[PDB]
Amino acid sequence: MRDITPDLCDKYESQVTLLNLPLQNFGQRSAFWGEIVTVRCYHDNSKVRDVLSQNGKGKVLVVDGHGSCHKALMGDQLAILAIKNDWEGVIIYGAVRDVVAMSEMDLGIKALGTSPFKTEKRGAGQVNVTLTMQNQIVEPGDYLYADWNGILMSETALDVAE
Repeated sequence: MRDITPDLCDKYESQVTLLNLPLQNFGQRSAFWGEIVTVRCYHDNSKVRDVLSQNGKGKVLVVDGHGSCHKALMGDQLAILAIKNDWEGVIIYGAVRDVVAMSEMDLGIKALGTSPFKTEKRGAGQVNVTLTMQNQIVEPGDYLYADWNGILMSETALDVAE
């Protein structure tokens, strides 16, 4: 796959904002982009599963798990569901698990780290609310473009050469 953020910054410089988080790459797809859908939750991935069961074509799910890596918010089963529902990728401010299975999956996946522990689903969490991670705002409805070079946010959809 090819790099996409450098071309975006050079062409749409004034309309892009870097989202600066210390994330790692875990999916087979190194680049992914789309409209942002958000989830805010804490040691409970109920809403992560609810959202990923929805149609994700042209969307990127961004999950504010409060930066906690004590438990994983996404495993290989949720990644398989996101794929079946055509999600472009998922960004987890928190931990993921089953990283060897994720490396060969057709989904863009970035996350803060890993944790072999799963969460207890209790229906807690919020969907499509404004997020604040590392003092940076992330708005549902905006657009996000991510690759190994970084992540860029825009208010309107940008043309991606590819």
